[PDB]
Amino acid sequence: HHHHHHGSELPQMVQQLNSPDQQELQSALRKLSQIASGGNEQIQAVIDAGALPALVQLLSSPNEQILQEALWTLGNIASGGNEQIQAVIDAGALPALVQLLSSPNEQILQEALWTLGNIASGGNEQIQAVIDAGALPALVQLLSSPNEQILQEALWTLGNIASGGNEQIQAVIDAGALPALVQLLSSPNEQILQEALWTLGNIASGGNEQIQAVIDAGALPALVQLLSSPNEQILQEALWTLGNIASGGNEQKQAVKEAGALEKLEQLQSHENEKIQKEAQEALEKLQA
Ligand SMILES: [Ca+2]
Ligand SMILES: [Ca+2]
Ligand SMILES: [Ca+2]
Ligand SMILES: [Ca+2]
Repeated sequence: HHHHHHGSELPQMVQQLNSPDQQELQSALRKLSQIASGGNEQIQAVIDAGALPALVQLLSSPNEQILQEALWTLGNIASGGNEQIQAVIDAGALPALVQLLSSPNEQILQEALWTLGNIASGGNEQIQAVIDAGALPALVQLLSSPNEQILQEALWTLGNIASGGNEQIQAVIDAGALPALVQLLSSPNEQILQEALWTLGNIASGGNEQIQAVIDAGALPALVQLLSSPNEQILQEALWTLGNIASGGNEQKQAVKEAGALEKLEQLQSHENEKIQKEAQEALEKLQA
């Protein structure tokens, strides 16, 4: 695409977000979307022309075509810099997004989850905003969803929250994530297993309190069993997750040994796949530190 020195064209587009001509409205919405799918400089032009408050307000539209595109514009803006994410938060996006997590329209629901995930990919300030807006309860509930597509989205958003500081991880734990995540570890669906492990491993990246909650919820037997998975990605993920657990205190280390991990970690050091050899030796190092 093409360079454009954004002048009064943008502000006029933002104003047409109010147009009673839904054709003119949609047209402007699409152009704002396209611009926000560019780099940070383009994203910044959209923010600086005042688009955010009107986009956020469109999240209460009863017109799904408008709503879905505004959500998409917001999600793109939130895929930029932390200060861009923070502009979306300041404009009031979070409560409207959290509301949408109860939508029975799976397209809107996915898009809200996606937008939330992008906001939660920012710094700990952005993550804390998501927690404070009350997103956790809905996210945790979606862990029991029979909808694999919604489930993966929810898992990615929770995983993002769980990659923050220890208190942010602890909020995820306090909202009850762990039992549903532990149960996912018995899924026959390896794609789900991979996604659940990404999220659980982040939780296990916390401090000893957070690690002990993982052990308390029953994670270890399921993890240890996945060290025999024939899928090598899963095998990698479970090593990574166990290593994180292993890096805690003596109490945490002892739990890992009691669950039988030590012997498995040792054999996997010789695995054919180098990525596994490396994850295994690094998990063993953590345990044995
Ligand atoms: Ca409608
Ligand atoms: Ca539906
Ligand atoms: Ca299904
Ligand atoms: Ca399977």
